[PDB]
This record gives sequence, C-alpha cells and structure tokens, in this order.
Amino acid sequence: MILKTNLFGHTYQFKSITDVLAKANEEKSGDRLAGVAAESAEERVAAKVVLSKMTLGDLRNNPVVPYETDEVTRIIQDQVNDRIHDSIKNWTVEELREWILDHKTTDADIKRVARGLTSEIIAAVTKLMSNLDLIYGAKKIRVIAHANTTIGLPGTFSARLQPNHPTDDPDGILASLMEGLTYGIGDAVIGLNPVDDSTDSVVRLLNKFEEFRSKWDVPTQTCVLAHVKTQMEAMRRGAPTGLVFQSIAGSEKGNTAFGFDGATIEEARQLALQSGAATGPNVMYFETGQGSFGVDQVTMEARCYGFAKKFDPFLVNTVVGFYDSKQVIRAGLEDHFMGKLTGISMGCDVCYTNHMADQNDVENLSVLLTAAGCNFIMGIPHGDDVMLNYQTTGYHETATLRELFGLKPIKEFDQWMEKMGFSENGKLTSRAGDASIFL
Amino acid sequence: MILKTNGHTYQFKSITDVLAKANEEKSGDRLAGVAAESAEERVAAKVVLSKMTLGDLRNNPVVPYETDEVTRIIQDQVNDRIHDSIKNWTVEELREWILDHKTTDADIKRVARGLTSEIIAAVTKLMSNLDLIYGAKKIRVIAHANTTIGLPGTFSARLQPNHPTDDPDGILASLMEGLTYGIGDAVIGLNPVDDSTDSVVRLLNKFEEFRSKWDVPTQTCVLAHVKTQMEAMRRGAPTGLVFQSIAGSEKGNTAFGFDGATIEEARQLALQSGAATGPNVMYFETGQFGVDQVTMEARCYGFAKKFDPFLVNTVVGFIGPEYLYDSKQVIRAGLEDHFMGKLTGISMGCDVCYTNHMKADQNDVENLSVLLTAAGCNFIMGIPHGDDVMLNYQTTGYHETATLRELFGLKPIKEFDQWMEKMGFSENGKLTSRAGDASIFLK
Amino acid sequence: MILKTNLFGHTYQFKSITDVLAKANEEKSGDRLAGVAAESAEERVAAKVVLSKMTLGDLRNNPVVPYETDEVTRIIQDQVNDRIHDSIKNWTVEELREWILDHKTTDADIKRVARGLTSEIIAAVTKLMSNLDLIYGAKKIRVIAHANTTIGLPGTFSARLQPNPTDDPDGILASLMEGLTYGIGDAVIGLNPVDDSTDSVVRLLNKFEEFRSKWDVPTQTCVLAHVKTQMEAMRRGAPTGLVFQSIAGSEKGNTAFGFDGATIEEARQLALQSGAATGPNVMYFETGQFGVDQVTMEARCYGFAKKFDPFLVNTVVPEYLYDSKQVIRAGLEDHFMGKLTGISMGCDVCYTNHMKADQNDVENLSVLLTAAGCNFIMGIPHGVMLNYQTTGYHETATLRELFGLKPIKEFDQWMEKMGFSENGKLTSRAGDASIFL
Repeated sequence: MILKTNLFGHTYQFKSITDVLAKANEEKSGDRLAGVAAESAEERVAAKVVLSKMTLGDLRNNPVVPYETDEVTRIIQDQVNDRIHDSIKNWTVEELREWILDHKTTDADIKRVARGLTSEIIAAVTKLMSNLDLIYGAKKIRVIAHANTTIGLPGTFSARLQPNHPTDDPDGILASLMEGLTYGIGDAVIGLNPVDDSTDSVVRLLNKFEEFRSKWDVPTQTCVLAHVKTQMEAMRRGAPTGLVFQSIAGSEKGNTAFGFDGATIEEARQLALQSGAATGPNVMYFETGQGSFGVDQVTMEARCYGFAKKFDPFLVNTVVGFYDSKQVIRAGLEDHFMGKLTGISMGCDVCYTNHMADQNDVENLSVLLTAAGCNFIMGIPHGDDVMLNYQTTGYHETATLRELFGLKPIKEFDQWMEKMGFSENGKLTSRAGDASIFL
Repeated sequence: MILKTNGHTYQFKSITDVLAKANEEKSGDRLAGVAAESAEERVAAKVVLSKMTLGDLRNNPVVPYETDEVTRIIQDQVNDRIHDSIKNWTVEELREWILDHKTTDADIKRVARGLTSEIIAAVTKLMSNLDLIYGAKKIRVIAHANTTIGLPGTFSARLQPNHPTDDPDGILASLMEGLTYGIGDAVIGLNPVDDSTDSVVRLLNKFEEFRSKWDVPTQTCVLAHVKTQMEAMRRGAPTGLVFQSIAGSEKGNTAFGFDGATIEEARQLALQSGAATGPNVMYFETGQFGVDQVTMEARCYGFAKKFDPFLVNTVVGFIGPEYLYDSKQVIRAGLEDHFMGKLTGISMGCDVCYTNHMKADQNDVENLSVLLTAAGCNFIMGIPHGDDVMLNYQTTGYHETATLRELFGLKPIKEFDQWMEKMGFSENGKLTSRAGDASIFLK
Repeated sequence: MILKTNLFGHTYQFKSITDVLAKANEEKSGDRLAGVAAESAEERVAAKVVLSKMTLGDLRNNPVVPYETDEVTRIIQDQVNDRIHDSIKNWTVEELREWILDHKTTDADIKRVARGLTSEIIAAVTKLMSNLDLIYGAKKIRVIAHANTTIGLPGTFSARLQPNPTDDPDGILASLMEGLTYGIGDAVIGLNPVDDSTDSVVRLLNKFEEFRSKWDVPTQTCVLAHVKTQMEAMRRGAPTGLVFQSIAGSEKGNTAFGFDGATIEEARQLALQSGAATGPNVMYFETGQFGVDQVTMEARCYGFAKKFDPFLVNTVVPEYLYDSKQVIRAGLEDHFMGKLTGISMGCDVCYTNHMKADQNDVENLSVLLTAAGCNFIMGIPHGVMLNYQTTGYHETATLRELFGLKPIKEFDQWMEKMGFSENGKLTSRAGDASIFL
C-alpha cells in the first residue's frame, strides 16, 4: 500500500497505518505527549490525504494491535460480517465518509455497512470529518437499548443520577437523590461511585438503592460503580443491581491492567440476566475515555467501543477532560459519533474545574452533543473544594437543556414525573428543587 | 450604589469598571487593561453588578448623554414610565425573570422598553452560555425588506462572494452556485474591492438585473460607506438595503464618517427610492476609553434599534494572539452578542472570521454556528481569512449552511423556499441532486 | 389624460380628476347634499369608465388638494416610494383592481404595490370594485399592530369597551365589568367623556389604569379627548395606552379639529416616552364623513394616519339614506381602503333603529365586515338610558362564535384564567360580574 503523498511540493511518507492514523488526528494533548502527533499542520493534512485514499480492506486486515496478540482485536474482528465487508473492502475512507453523510443513506443502510467495519475504520473515518459532520452524521444514527426502561428513543434525553459527597454520607446522598428526581434526573441510571467499594459496602448500597427505588416506584435502573468482580460478588450474595459497570480499554493489556478480560465481562452479563434486577437484555454499563502502545487516543477509543458492542450495553459513556478548549469539544463529538456508528448506546462525561475547562465549556459541548442525538451527558466537576463539587449538581442545567431541544425523560420516567407532579408535558413545575413530597 | 463586596473587601472604581471586570476572560479587554486581575476579582465584579439596580445603570451610561449621540439615542428610546416600574429591580432579578417559564417574549419586549444597553450588557455578563442560548431562543425578532427574516422554523444566509479582483465571472459563478444550495434569502450582495460611487452604482444595477432576471425573492446590497451608497442611490442605482459599519460611541461613528442624522437620511432615502418594500432597510455591522467590549457592543445595538434594521451582524473572529486567545472566547462573544441584540429587539445575526488554510479551521466556526442556531439565530456567516486569497474564494460555506438547516429542520425565508422549489433546487426543505449544478441558470 | 367618453348614446366630459372621482361613487348622502354626485346613473357609469382607463401616475401627480397648500397631501405623497411607483405609473385603475383580486397576487405583493400608491389611487380602485371585491379583496390583507397586545392576527376578533350618561362612575364601572365577562375590551378600554377637561381626563386615566392593573387585564386604556388634552394629562403623569384624535383628510379639517401633523407626532413620541403601552403603535384615530367626495376624503385620512403607525383607526358610518345599502357599502369601502393603505382598520356603526338602519342592518354590515377580515367592529346607538343598556356584548360574542374567532391571545388567556370562557366560548359566568365585586 501507498502511505505517501506529495502535497504541496514536499513528499511525506508515513511509517505505517498506525502512524497515519495518529498524525491524521487534530491537535490532541495526550498524543503530543506520546510523540505520535503530527510535526506540522502540513504533515497532518498529508496524513489525512493519505488516510482518505486508504481502503477499508487494508484497515480491517491490519488492526493496530494484532489479532493473535490482543483479545480486544479478536472481539472486534469476530463481530465482522465477512460477506458484507468483502463488498465494501475496496471503498476508500473518504468514500465511506461521503456515503455515510449523503441524504439518501439511511440509518438502516449505515447499520448494514457497520457490519463490514472495524474500530480502526470507524476511527479512520472520524478523523476525516468536520465537527458539523460528526454532529449531523451521528444524528442520523439511532441506537436504543433496554434494561428496565428503553434509552435512546427520539425525543428523549436521559440523565444519570450519581450523587458525589466525599464521605458517601447516607443523608447527603439521599438529599441529592431526591432533589435530583424533582428535576427529572435519574432515568438513565440511579447509582453511586462509592469510596468504600468492599463487597459488603456494595451489597449494602445496592440493597439500599433498590429499597429507595421500589419505595417510590421509580422506573429506572440501579448501579454501584465499583469493580466488575465486586459487583458480581455482591450479586452472588443476593444484592440486586440493574446494571453492571466496568471501566474498559482498547487493548487486552489495558483491560488486564483494569483487572478483567472478555470472559469476566461475559460472566457478569450472564449473571445479571440470571439474577439481576433489570429486565434486560441490555445490562452492562461501560466507561471509556483515554487511556490507561504507539496507537492514538481516537483509534483506541474506537476499539473500546468495539469491545463494548459485544456485550450489548445499556450505557457507554466516554470521559473527556476540561491546549485549547476546542480539543475537548472535538473529542466529545468524535467519541459520540464513533460510538453511534459502532452501534452502542453512547453518552459522555465532561470533567471540569475552570481553566481557559469551565461550566460554559461544558455547556458548549452539551448543546453540541444534544444537537447530535446524544441521549445522556453529565458534567463532572473537579477542584480542591470537595463541597462545591457535591453541591454543583447540574440538575437544573439538564432540565434546561432538555427544554431547549424539547426533549423528555425516557417514556416511563416521564410518566412517573407527571404522577409525582414534578413535571407536565416535559416542562418542570414549581415542585422542581422541592423534595418535600418524599418527606 | 455600593461598589464594594466580600473574606476580602473588593472595591471598584466605577460602574464602567465593574461592567469591565465582570466579563469573562477576553484578550481584547485584557490587552486594553480593563479586565479583572483574577477570578476572585471577576466573581467580585459579577457580585457587585448583580446587586446593582437598573435605575443606577440607566442613569449612568458609560459615555455621557451630553457628550455622546449614541448615549442619547439609547436613552431617548427608553420609556420612563416602564423603566420607573422596574428601576428598583436588581440585575440578578432581571436575569432570573427573563429566564423564568412564566415570562414570555411579549413580557420581555415590554420590559426592554425600560432598559438601556448598559443594563442589557450588565445582565449578559451574569449569564452562562446555556442561559444565553435558552434566553435568546425565547425572543423572536422579525424584520421585512422585500421578505420577512426572523420567523421560527427558518434560517437565512447571505450570498456574498469574496473574489480577490471582483471578477464578474468569478462572482456570477459563486452567486449561481450559492443559489442552488439556497443561499441569498437574507441578502445578495458584495463587499466590493472598488467601493467608489461609480463602482457601487455599476454593482447595484448588475445585481438587480440578475435578481430580477431570475425573479429571486430577496434583497440586494453593496457593503460600502453609507454616504457612497446614498450618492449611488441618488444617481438612480437600486438597493434593497443600505449598509453601514457602526460603533457604540459618537467618536467611533465619527471615526467611521457618519452620525445618527446620516443614518436617518439613508433610511428615509431608502424608503423614498430604494428597491425594498420596507420598512426595514438598514443593514448594520457591529463588532469589536476604559469601556469593555461587551458594553460597547450592546450600545451599537441600542444605536441600531432606532433605525429598525433588517439585519445587524456582529463580527467575531477565530483569529488572535494565539498565546492569549482561546476559541471559547469567540464562542462566548457570539452567544453574548446574539442574546443582547435579540433582547434589544433587532434582527440579530453573526459573521464569523477564521484563519482559512485547513478544512479543520472551520470546526470552530461550526461549533459556534450550531450553538447559535440552537439559540434561535436566523443568520450566520463564515468569513475566511489568510494569505491564500483564492482558497478563501473557494471556501464558500454553502454546503455547510444547507447541512446546518437540515440538522435543525429549518428552511430559508418562505418566498425564497418557494422559489427554490419552483427552480427544482429543493423539496420540503431538503436539497435535490441539482444542488451545486448551475446548469439551469446557463440553459 | 382624457376625461371624456361616449356612454353609448351621449358624450360625457368631466371638469377634472376631482369631478370624475366624485361621480364614480355610488349614491352617497353627503356627496349628493354637497352637489358633487352624478346627475344620472348613466353619467356615473361614464365616470367609472373614465376612471377605469386612467393611469396610476396621473392620479399620484394630481392629488385633489395641492401639495404646496395641504399638509395631508404632503404627508401622503412623501410616503410614496418613487421607484416602486415608477414601475406602476402606467397601470390603469381597472388593471390595478384586477391585480389585487387575482389568485396569484399575495398580501406581500399588495404591500409592495401600496408603497407606490396614494390615497387618491386607493379611492379610485375602490370606486370600481363590487361589494364582494371589497370583502374578498380585503380578506387577503393582514394588518397587525401592537400596543400592549397585538390586534389584527387571523382568528381573532377584537372589541372596544367604551361605557356610554352624566359620566356616572357607578354605571361606567358596572359597564366595564359586565363588558369583560363577555370578552369586550381586548382592543381598548376607553371612555368618551362629557367632561373632556384636562383634570377630568387625568382622573379617568388613573382610575382606568388602576382598574386594569388591579385585575391585570392585558389591554390598552385610552380617554377619547382632544390630542392636546391627553398630551397635557400625560405631562402631569397620567398613564394612557393609546392617544386618541378625530382626524381629517385636509389640513383645513385637521386645523379645524385643532391640530396639525407636528401635534400628532409630538403625541406619538410622548406616548413612547411615558405612555403605558409597550408600543410601537400607540395612536388611535377616528375618521369618517373642498369639492372632494366623501370616499376620497376618507382614503386621505388613512394615508395621513399611516404616517403615525396607529394601533387602531375606526371609521364612523339615518334620514338622508336613499337606501340602507349605502351604509353597508360605506363600511366595506372604508375597510378595504384602510387595509390597502396598511392600517389597523376598525369600524364604528351608528344606529337609531330608523326604517333604514336599525340593529339588523348593523348586523348585516358586521357579518359582512367580519367575512372581510375586519378585526374590530362596534355598534353605536343614538337617541340616553336605553343606549347605555343597549350593549352589543352578546351580539359581539355571537359574532365571534359564528366565525370561530377569539379575542386577542393574551386577553383570551385572561378570560380563561378568570373562568369567563373556554376555547373562545363563554361560560355561565358571562354577565355575572361577581368575580369583581
């Protein structure tokens, strides 16, 4: 294959596909720090030109971590329909891009072609797309999934309810939960990322979370975001969970560092279907984000999505961190699109402190992702002040974002809200922020 | 009025100072020395500005009524009765109220009668980007030249080819291409290289022949000096609109070569012998001593409101010192400008400048354009800049505008949309295979 | 410009444009009494023929009252866009008529042509239109205005609440409340006071606004005194939504009414600076019937009114009636010319139940006007205690229901918040002013 372009008055040769994929990315902090980024704006345009002419055959057959060496590569590659791929193998990345964006190409068509794609291809096409392409292209693509209720339907926008609190103090958590419900937060999931993630603490929390949900008959899913194996361990001890969560990576090496493999995730899925509190079939909740190999962040993100797709998740959130702020927006839009095209329920967690990284930047991305058909987004505030983080909730801003686009919580949760008097025809009432009805 | 606040006593030198230090970090303000010394100070300025009554800002324009015509024009638009009823409202209260569910667009428009540009700038300074999006969406503003711009479910765009030499065939090509993507429903014009009265005249008649040839429901304009256009008009050359770059101070306007009385003359002249049905025939361009960029921006709208324009485009740019600049500021200013203008009651758009060497330099423009379109902005245009004058002419933005419309399900102005369908360029809002194909014009 | 024609059997020559305008009108009482009418039905057809072939430029250039002499002609003529007018100057009156009434011709088109028209052209085209043309032709045209709320939107029908004895407070008050329960007063809540002294107007405005604010009624208030009286009342701090003045089609008429162009504009700006309406449309004008005919004079009031972008423009319309049809004809003409001029056109109908008009005639004209797209109509009984109680509230309500119209949006929302109506239909609380007292 070529890997060389003369544009303009200078021949640029690239070492490999991995090199071309990496240098074809827009400016990214992590790639720069790893030495894989483009040495100039001109070299980056060259990478993009080279990539645009690369065929889907070449990319599919040369995954950036070999098949014999990496389980994630095998999981990704084993999902391909070889017959479908064979008919698109001679298409170029740029032809794939144009085809995906064309008027006459439908969500159904795209899902058919997805069967002939791999994470490296998804990754590749994303790099040749503009921010408006990533938005318009992702909107075209519908992805839905069902645990207790169905996420992803047009006209809806969902939100995870996960109170912080440094101590995980029962009162502070409960208070944040109830307030959150009044704003319509918690239809995607109701949960906690616990400080004490011992098997017994997870057992205690899961039990408490289902007691609360069952009390108020909230149509949603519960999930304690500890290690996959700890949640499984709690579930074998009789604790109910709606979803099973795990942070994931784009390599076998990466997942091993996190403490699991495909078999482990598959065992958790079968255990949740057998004994979980959710109807199913979508019971996994995965977290990605870069990173923790010579391969770029975008391509490795794609590969996480390809791993995730194998286990039919209810949710798959990336984590982007708010050097120009435009990078974070770009990342969020890329993630969201690669994931929608991969066919997974994709969301996005946006971290912030305040460093030209503020709440305004988070809002910029949020609005952009919502125009893209992203069904769940959540700001994650950081800072030395652990109490402004707990109190900075994003509940009111999410209600606002919904109203702006005219979206509602998942159908059954929106019905629950009207029965509680917290909302009416999508818009919140005077009871918003008023958790009195619970007490 | 109190200009102090707290575990540290912060104090400000004036209203002009608080307005300035209350802003979000901006390089133009920072380089002009007016910005805040820290985030703690910024938060402090916002707190002081938030407890300030509307009467205090109404009575304390950042440029004196005695001195400056812009200040008078702003202040003379106020209804003293309505202002009186709200004079004791605090700035934070005005923000809350604007954003509240029970508060409607007609309510806002009423309260705007008792407001001034300094107050409009004051409230904007206390709003997050989401507030500026959601709050501007609430506000509808329409204007009618030959057609009505501003209606919900629509999005309009200027057709303004930037050929380096103003080659008649380079323009004719770009114009016809644009029309096939549905561009030019807001206005068909040129910012010409030769802005001489005889040039402007030649241009105005050429554009008019072309528009009239294809019976294109829109307006024409040549973005020159208001005085150049008037001469051209007095010689018998037709114009849909009359353009003028404006400023937020008499000095600024005087520097630009005109005053309030020049714009009224231009306006009444357009109503007398212009090619637009009217009443809205003015087309202003805004964009940025001791007064911050936002407050000055507000004051241009306050100026422009008096002349009921068809369009008022701010100009923001993804160009800058590189080390002191961040894209967020360009986004924030666009969102701010749009809100303030909509709150002022003017048909408000936004021109976005960018260093155009890569296709990825447009990502920044697209970010803002999507945020603004979600806020109800009915017209946005990209302006390519850089040493490559011919790429700038090729970087047309037509396809990207058509895609922006389909993303939100918007169409061009009603009559133009009807023209598009009669020409075969679109159907129920979406373009056809004919998009880009100038053949129907040549055949 | 020919002014002769052979009305097949005789040759009729006319003195001037003024003469031909006048003779083309159908039989009108004032025009007859003034000696400007046609001597025979045959010379009226001849008048029309001549008018029909007359070009628009000729009409624009020759106003019935000279530009050098008359303010109203200048106010009218200075509003013309010469450029637009130049394109149509060779159109005839008949041709202009045809064009208004064409399927393919839109409200937007008509608004562009209006800019090249004048009151004498508006008058002329109307003189050649049938009653259906005036109804249909006007239906096509939408005119909206905004003071506190917006009058003129389609699907709405607005009404004035202006209590008619000795300026009795107990009886004015009771009339307001009873009026609001039927949904009267979305256009404006006013009063034509017997005592039109500045002091009296100031007392009235303060009480009207006190009441309106108390009940939070979304509408405009206005005391129908002299413009200069209202202006002084405003300078003393009295709040008014609209500013009222009867106006005429000549500088002599306005001068006789006691005001001029600068007075009206001084009033307009005053309302904008300290009125209680949001605006921009704050003026409320009354019109209605030299050697110039009634109709052409009417058209000229509208052109005058237009320069001041009024919220409302009511025209007023029994012993000298050759037939009641003339009242119906007058109203349809007035509405068309007002809509063609681009003004919020309303209509006040007078009746004394005479053999030729008569409450049933005020219904004929009302239903006809409502089909015409008229958004404001009011009945005015003449000849004291049976005229205050002769209300028109129930008739107004039944008219809306007949056409499926509602009051102005905000006022309609207030009607439902008050339990007086539901979806434009009144409830059992209609007439029952208990919610107030």
